[PDB]
Amino acid sequence: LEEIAQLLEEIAKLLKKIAWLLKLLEEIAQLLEEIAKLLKKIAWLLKLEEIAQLLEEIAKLLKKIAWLLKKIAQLEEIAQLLEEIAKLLKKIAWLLLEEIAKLLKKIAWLLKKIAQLLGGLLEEIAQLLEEIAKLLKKIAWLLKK
Repeated sequence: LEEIAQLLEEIAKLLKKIAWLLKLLEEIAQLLEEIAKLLKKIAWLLKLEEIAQLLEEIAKLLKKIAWLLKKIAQLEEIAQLLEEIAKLLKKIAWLLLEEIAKLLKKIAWLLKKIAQLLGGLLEEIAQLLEEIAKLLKKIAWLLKK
């Protein structure tokens, strides 16, 4: 309950940093790995078992994005990976807490927009990530209540 909420607020903090770094692809990749580790902890606490499996799949997808970013420092595939994460978030919302489920679907929508922006604007993506961080912070607030 409260533990999972604290791990969500930590992810939001890491997303806000990523948005600021978008203006150092190597540093963002490291943060995405941290977010994946936090997602693994949330999955462990839940178990329940279905949502945990889906969160683990999202963690691996973020790891793939991180390895893709490290390769760029040394895009279209990242977009497809983000769309997969969105489809997984919507699946988690379908299982869930109606208010929290709606905030997840909204996060999935914004995640789809970021994927679209990757096809073409870096400033817009940073704003989208900050909106997602706010929505995650909101979900954590409902968990503590």
